[PDB]
Amino acid sequence: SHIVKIYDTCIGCTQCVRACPLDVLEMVPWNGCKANQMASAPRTEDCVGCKRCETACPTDFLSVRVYLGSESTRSMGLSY
Amino acid sequence: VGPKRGSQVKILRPESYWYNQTGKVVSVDQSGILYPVVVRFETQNYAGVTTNNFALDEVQP
Amino acid sequence: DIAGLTPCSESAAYAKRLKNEVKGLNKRLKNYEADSAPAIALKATIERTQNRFANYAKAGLLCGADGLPHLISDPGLALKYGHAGEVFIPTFGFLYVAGWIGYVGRLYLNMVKGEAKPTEKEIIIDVPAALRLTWQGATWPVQVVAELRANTLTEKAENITISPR
Amino acid sequence: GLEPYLQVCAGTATMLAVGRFAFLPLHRRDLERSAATAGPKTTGSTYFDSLQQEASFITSTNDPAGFTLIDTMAWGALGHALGFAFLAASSLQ
Amino acid sequence: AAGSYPFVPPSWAPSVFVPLTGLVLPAIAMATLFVYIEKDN
Amino acid sequence: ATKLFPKFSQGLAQDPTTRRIWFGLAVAHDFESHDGMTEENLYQKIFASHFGQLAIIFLWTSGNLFHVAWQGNFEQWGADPIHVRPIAHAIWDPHFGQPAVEAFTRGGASGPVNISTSGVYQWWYTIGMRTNQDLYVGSVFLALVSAIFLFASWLHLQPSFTPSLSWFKDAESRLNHHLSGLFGVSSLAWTGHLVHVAIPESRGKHVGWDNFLTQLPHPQGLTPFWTGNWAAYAQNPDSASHVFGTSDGAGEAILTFLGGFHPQTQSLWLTDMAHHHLAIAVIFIVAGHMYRTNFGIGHRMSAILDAHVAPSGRLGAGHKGLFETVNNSLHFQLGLALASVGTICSLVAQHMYSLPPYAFLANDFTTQASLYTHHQYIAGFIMCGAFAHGAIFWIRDYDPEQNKGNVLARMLDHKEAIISHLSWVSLFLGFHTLGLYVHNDVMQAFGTPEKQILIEPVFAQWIQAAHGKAFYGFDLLLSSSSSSAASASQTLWLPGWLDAINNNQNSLFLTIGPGDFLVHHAIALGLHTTTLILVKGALDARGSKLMPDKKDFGYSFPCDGPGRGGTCDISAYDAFYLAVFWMLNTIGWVTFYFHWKHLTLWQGNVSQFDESSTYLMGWLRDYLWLNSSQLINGYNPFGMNSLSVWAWIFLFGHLVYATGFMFLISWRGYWQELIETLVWAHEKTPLANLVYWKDKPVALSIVQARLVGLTHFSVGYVFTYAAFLIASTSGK
Amino acid sequence: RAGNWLPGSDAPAWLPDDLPGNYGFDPLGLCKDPASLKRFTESEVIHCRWAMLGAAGCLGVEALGFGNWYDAPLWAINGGSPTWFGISVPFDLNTLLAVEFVAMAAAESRRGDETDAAKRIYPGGAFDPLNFAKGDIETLKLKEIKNGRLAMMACLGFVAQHAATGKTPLQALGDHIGNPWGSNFATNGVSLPF
Ligand code: CLA
Ligand code: CLA
Ligand code: CLA
Ligand code: CLA
Ligand SMILES: CC1=C[C@H](O)CC(C)(C)[C@H]1/C=C/C(C)=C/C=C/C(C)=C/C=C/C=C(C)/C=C/C=C(C)/C=C/C1=C(C)C[C@H](O)CC1(C)C
Ligand SMILES: CC1=C[C@H](O)CC(C)(C)[C@H]1/C=C/C(C)=C/C=C/C(C)=C/C=C/C=C(C)/C=C/C=C(C)/C=C/C1=C(C)C[C@H](O)CC1(C)C
Ligand SMILES: CC1=C(/C=C/C(C)=C\C=C\C(C)=C/C=C/C=C(C)\C=C\C=C(C)\C=C\C2=C(C)C[C@@H](O)CC2(C)C)C(C)(C)CCC1
Ligand SMILES: CC1=C(/C=C/C(C)=C/C=C/C(C)=C/C=C/C=C(C)/C=C/C=C(C)/C=C/C2=C(C)CCCC2(C)C)C(C)(C)CCC1
Ligand SMILES: CC1=C(/C=C/C(C)=C\C=C\C(C)=C\C=C\C=C(C)\C=C\C=C(C)/C=C/C2=C(C)CCCC2(C)C)C(C)(C)CCC1
Ligand SMILES: CCCCCCCCCCCCO[C@@H]1O[C@H](CO)[C@@H](O[C@H]2O[C@H](CO)[C@@H](O)[C@H](O)[C@H]2O)[C@H](O)[C@H]1O
Ligand code: SF4
Ligand SMILES: [Ca+2]
Repeated sequence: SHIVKIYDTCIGCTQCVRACPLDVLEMVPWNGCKANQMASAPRTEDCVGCKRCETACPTDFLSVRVYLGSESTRSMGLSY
Repeated sequence: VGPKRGSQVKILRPESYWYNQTGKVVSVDQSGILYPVVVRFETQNYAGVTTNNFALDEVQP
Repeated sequence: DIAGLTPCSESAAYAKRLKNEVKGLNKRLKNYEADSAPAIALKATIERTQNRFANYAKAGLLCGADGLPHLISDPGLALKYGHAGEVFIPTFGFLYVAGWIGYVGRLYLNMVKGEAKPTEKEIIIDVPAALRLTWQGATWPVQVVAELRANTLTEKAENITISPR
Repeated sequence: GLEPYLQVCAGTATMLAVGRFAFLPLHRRDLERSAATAGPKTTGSTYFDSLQQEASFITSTNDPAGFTLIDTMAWGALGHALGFAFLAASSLQ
Repeated sequence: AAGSYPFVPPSWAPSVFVPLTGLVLPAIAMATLFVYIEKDN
Repeated sequence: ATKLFPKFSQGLAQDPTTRRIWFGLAVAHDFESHDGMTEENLYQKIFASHFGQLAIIFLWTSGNLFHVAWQGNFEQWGADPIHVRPIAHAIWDPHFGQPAVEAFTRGGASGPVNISTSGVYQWWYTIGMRTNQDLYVGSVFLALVSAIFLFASWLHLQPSFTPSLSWFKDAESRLNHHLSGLFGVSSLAWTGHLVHVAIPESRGKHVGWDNFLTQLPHPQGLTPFWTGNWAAYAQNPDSASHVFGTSDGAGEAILTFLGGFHPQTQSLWLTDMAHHHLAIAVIFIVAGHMYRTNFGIGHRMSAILDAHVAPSGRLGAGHKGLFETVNNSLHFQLGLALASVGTICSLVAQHMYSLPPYAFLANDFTTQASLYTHHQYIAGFIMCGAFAHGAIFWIRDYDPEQNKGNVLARMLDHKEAIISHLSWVSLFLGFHTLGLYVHNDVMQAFGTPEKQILIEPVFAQWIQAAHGKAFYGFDLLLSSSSSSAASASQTLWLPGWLDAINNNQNSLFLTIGPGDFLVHHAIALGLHTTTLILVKGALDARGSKLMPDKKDFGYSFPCDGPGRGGTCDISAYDAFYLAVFWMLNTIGWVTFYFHWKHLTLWQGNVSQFDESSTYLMGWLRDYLWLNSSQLINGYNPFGMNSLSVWAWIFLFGHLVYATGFMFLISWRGYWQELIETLVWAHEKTPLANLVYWKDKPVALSIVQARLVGLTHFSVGYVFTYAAFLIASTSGK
Repeated sequence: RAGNWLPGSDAPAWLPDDLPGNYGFDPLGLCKDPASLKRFTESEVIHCRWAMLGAAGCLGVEALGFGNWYDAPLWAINGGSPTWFGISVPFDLNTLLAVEFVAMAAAESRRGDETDAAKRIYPGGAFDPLNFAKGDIETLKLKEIKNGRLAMMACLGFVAQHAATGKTPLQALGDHIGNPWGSNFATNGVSLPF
């Protein structure tokens, strides 16, 4: 399964969440941003590695990072 | 707290597209927000974003 | 002389290359009436050839057994033996225009930088100011050096963004 | 006379003598700073890697100034290549 | 086992080695590996 | 469920797709990544793997000797090496038709055979081999050596014989032993073969294992060596009337410095080759006694590296803190090794065409051409690996805090300077080198050859005159006898070097014209560009404005997504992948220049190259098109000849090359969706639905297809050229 | 200091004022590093002393009348004998080379081994028998360094003139005095390009 990590450089925009195609990210409460929100990645077992969230991360570099690793039927998105 | 609104500060963040480059301080959240200094840039990163919230230590007037 | 390169004036192959090349055009002139534009043209090509195949030798162009003029690059060889017109002298000529073009370009770039929206004066070029900076590059070498001996030609290393190592 | 003995003997003698009283102290000083200061100690421990570990017979010479057997086989080796480069050079070249 | 060198191959060696190496040998290797590659864990 | 194929990678082992089978073969010799890998275990595994490669090399060599002896014409070729064609092996093709069986019977045989272009014959003759027994004995010997190394791979992997990491990190000693024993005692040992077997055999006198302990290599014996009168071994050299393998013109010298080449063999003299190995052996042994071991006298490498810091501080901390960097990084060392081996692999090709080191090597044009091209290409692949492993070092094993201010860390500091300056040189070479080819082509098309620009390579001609080339008329150094260098060597190799260099029937310093000037600058463009691609990837291996966390993403990763415009081919694996193409392009130009310069030399039409090469059109019609006339006619509607295999391979190369394009032009997606439709059809098809796949069929990985297409592309470029280089040189 | 290499210039602060012979000449800043400055200073005096001996010997062998500086190691090649002041010395290049090696191998190592960085360039003692240092040594040191910089340059001149003019130092001098404008580096062929 791919590894998704949310760094402290998160602004709680929720854009990466509204971008995940397989419900892998969610918005949990935090205190280091004025939006009092920090995206978490509860179900990285459904991550396909599309990296759509990164294309939706507006912070310098990338607060959300998808490290493509092991590949499974879900990770490879195989309906076979 | 933070560089005066409108002040141009040299970005010190290493992984910043605007490193060694200057930008105007749009605002500085006076709370305990990790990165409070909002800095705007005429140039835009590869993504297309032209702004970013940098920490007080990441900015040098 | 130089590297076994005989002067084209003393190059027999160079002479044959003339004889055979003008014969190949004096055989295409026969299949045409004496006054036809086809023939006026082939006679100009024969005259132009006979002038070039002589302007070259008169310039002391050393050529090998092939009979094709060769050029000398070494400044010492080119200068010492009067072969400066080839490569040597031409070298500076390009360098002057090259630096002229580059200097004028940077002059304009650094003027539009600052000016309002500098990005919209690169697409819709300001032809007036672009025409006031072209001649300024005539004495570019004088101005470029004055900038080296004043530390203004380059930028400080602590103001240029660099990729993470 | 002028047989191989003259050339080989002279070379060996000169190098050994120059390396027993002249460069011997510099040789020792260079060995120390090199192996103790900038260079550290090798063969930390474990395994039959004691082969890389220093021997002992080399560090057993009553010879004053500590001219070890390796030093005698060192300067002498340099000397046996001068005796044979001088004789050989006169042979032809 | 004749002349000088006693290991000079017979004239029929090519008519055996070439067929075996390229048809028989490979089949065994491919089949054996196939089973290992698909071997369950 | 989980499979066992990828034992090292449990992720691949648990992979439900077919990618597990493909990657399992790739990530196989990357132990550093294997599940549960310790540094010591890694070194022990690599050390044993080395033995395995050494077993293959000796087993490979033994096979060549065996087939040359069992199915060859060595004795016949040795009798007439300028008429008989060396036979590599026999063609037992159960598919050959009768005309194929007839046409491939050549070089004196009773069945279809393959002539050899490896040049083993010329080499084995020069070294003393004369009969088929010599080959059989050698093959058995090398086969035994291969068996020994194979046992050693097992022995050094079984507890109590597995070297500790400390032994693997014992550099001072390893270098000392290799330089004195592996390099030196193996050169003096070779002089011992030459002086005792090769030289006597070349003078017609069997000194084999039966009489070597009783045959004096020199008439005087070891007396001159002991008495110091070493000169006695350099008296009575073989006369020009000497015939290799015959006492005719034979002399008595064992070690000399004649220089040049033997008249009949047209190859370096054996005595001069004996004294060379003796001289180099002495240097290697003395050089071996340098680093410190377990006695005392010696140099600690760390001290030398740390003591070399420029006092002006221009190089920062200099080489201080670099010993650990090299000793604790197996990619840094491998890169240096590949760089050194690669460069020397090229020296072998550039010094073996000019100075044939084997008897009757020059005579065999096809061998010469196929040997230059072999090494020059192998060298190029090795060089790509050098930079490749260097980039891996930057990411997998570089500590930015330990290397702080050292020459290695102050390189990334000016990484842009190095990369950008390599860009300017490449553009300058490219814009001009090509512009003066199109300009000449235009003049050729407009029938104005005189107008074409032909710059003279004066700088190279002077280096040639310095060595003694007189054609140019510059009278410089050796060219001027009244000189110091010329007079000094006049009593040694000089008398010969000139005779040989001033003979135009060989390849010692061949006359260069303006055609060579353009191609030489084109070769430079390839060297600089290929370098720029690899250097850029190495410097940006773990850093870049687009991907500042490249080190976190490893070395081989497809892309970072369509984000930031495009991250396609952003991994430092893709600087290698791309550099390979430029490497093939560069070597292509060099091996095409060799072949044409020499085909024109051998056909006697040197003016052909001296003129057609100036313009590019000449390179295609006069070289590729003209020479391809025979190869393509290997099999025509009227019959077939012995060049049929090369014609078939020539086309085969094009096929593999074109197939490589699909994997590079097309990308993973159209194929994936297509595979989905295929999966559906099979599951629905009756009588076929019964049989099913154990592994889910998936399209080739993004990086995988890059290497698969590149392997097809490379294989083509090699087979297509190997066919030309051999069938055009042999056809004449 | 001792003066200014370029009347008007300043700085060379890296070069201390006490340094015997400080005229300020260090354009390429080769003495900035203190360590390098120490070695360069000691080497200069060592070079000066050797240079002064060489220049005197090069002119002496010619002035007294026994040959020239260049044609002196000719005997070892031509196949003759050594000759000091005419007196044939009974040695051969081989024995001379060996005598020199051991002699220099000991004296030079002895000087280098001494670690004072003030007595490694100015040992005095046995090296100052007449004890001339007493009473004032700085001026003598300046004369030693100044006369030596003259000798180091001269020794280069002899080699250069022999390389181009192909004449002995004393003979070349006479040639210049003879026709000054017509016997210079310029009228020689190698010095100037045109
Ligand atoms: C771009 C690189 C380059 C290269 C590869 C060369 C190469 C060469 N140059 Mg040269 N040169 C260059 C740049 C270069 N030059 C530049 C930029 C200048 C302007 C300052 C000169 C000015 C120059 C002169 C005046 C002369 C050469 C000469 C030569 C040739 C012999 C001189 C020598 O030994 O070294 C290279 C020398 C230099 C780079 C400049 C120093 C001038 C040389 C040392 C004087 C030698 C004179 C003597 C006749 C040379 C003997 C050559 C031999 C065949 C007899 C040689 C093939 C000589 C020649 O062959 O012309 C007749 C010579 O006279 N060059
Ligand atoms: C003011 C215009 C300008 C100037 C001064 C330069 C200057 C330079 N360029 Mg560059 N370049 C330019 C435009 C310019 N470039 C443009 C428009 C492109 C896109 C095609 C490039 C693409 C380019 C590349 C790929 C590279 C350079 C490189 C370089 C450096 C190597 C020197 C050289 O040989 O030039 C090289 C110039 C070129 C290769 C192409 C540009 C040539 C154009 C015709 C000149 C620009 C004229 C401009 C339109 C005039 C504007 C006038 C104004 C009134 C409108 C150099 C400092 C090299 C480098 O980075 O060195 C490390 C290099 O790799 N340039
Ligand atoms: C005298 C002592 C000695 C000797 C002879 C060797 C020899 C060797 N060691 Mg070794 N080693 C030693 C001591 C020694 N070692 C010690 C004390 C240590 C402890 C630190 C080590 C630790 C060590 C390690 C960790 C490894 C080796 C390895 C090797 C092998 C290198 C592979 C190779 O093929 O090189 C052969 C190279 C040459 C014979 C000479 C090079 C000449 C160049 C390459 C080309 C010359 C060609 C010539 C000009 C023309 C040829 C024409 C024709 C014949 C084709 C090699 C045979 C490696 C190995 O195991 O490989 C199996 C390796 O992993 N050694
Ligand atoms: C015939 C095919 C071909 C050609 C001609 C080139 C040419 C080039 N490649 Mg390249 N390459 C190729 C195939 C090719 N490649 C393939 C198949 C691959 C594998 C994917 C690569 C991968 C590759 C990499 C990784 C790199 C290159 C680089 C380069 C450049 C090297 C620097 C140079 O020489 O500048 C010389 C410039 C020229 C020769 C251009 C000539 C001047 C032009 C044509 C005239 C101007 C236009 C003209 C007036 C009219 C045309 C336009 C008009 C219609 C408007 C060069 C231009 C390097 C690079 O980018 O440079 C920094 C580099 O990094 N290549
Ligand atoms: C200051 C500066 C600063 C900046 O920074 C840079 C710059 C400018 C570069 C610098 C400069 C420097 C310099 C000038 C140097 C010089 C050197 C020299 C010349 C030496 C000599 C040196 C020289 C010398 C020693 C000499 C020696 C000699 C001798 C021993 C002896 C000889 C001889 C004689 C008697 C005679 C006889 O018959 C022979 C003989 C025997 C042979
Ligand atoms: C220690 C002691 C102690 C005690 O107590 C005391 C005492 C004894 C006193 C002391 C000692 C001391 C000493 C030894 C000294 C030495 C000196 C010298 C020799 C110098 C030279 C010195 C020398 C020198 C300068 C040199 C110079 C030269 C010159 C200028 C020039 C020349 C020339 C030339 C180029 C060329 C021309 O054509 C000629 C001429 C012109 C001629
Ligand atoms: C004599 C000569 C040649 C000799 C060449 C030789 C021996 C050495 C050449 C060194 C060369 C050509 C260049 C070294 C350049 C190094 C540096 C640091 C110079 C960089 C130039 C810069 C930064 C200037 C850029 C410009 C500025 C700032 C403004 C405008 O001027 C435009 C521009 C871009 C030019 C040969 C090849 C024989 C052939 C015959 C002419
Ligand atoms: C005890 C003592 C002493 C001393 C003595 C002696 C006598 C010493 C010496 C010793 C020695 C005596 C040493 C030596 C060493 C050497 C070596 C150990 C080696 C040798 C050889 C060589 C090195 C050679 C090599 C080679 C060869 C083999 C061949 C050819 C080439 C060559 C030559 C290179 C005295 C008396 C003072 C006193 C006190 C006591
Ligand atoms: C086979 C072959 C090959 C290979 C080779 C190799 C890789 C190795 C070998 C090796 C060898 C096979 C060697 C030999 C050896 C022998 C010996 C080595 C013996 C000797 C004897 C004696 C009697 C001597 C002794 C001694 C010494 C040792 C020291 C000093 C002293 C003395 C002199 C006493 C080739 C490929 C080329 C080809 C052909 C085939
Ligand atoms: C025609 C003859 C030409 C000259 C031939 C001789 C060349 C010069 C000698 C080369 C070998 C030098 O060998 C050695 O060098 C080192 C380096 O300074 C000297 O070392 C000496 O000075 C260094 C300076 O840092 C000190 O650290 C060291 O303690 C001291 O002994 C030795 O005293 C000398 O024995
Ligand atoms: S097209 Fe392929 S290589 Fe390019 S960014 Fe998308 S997934 Fe990556
Ligand atoms: Ca034999």
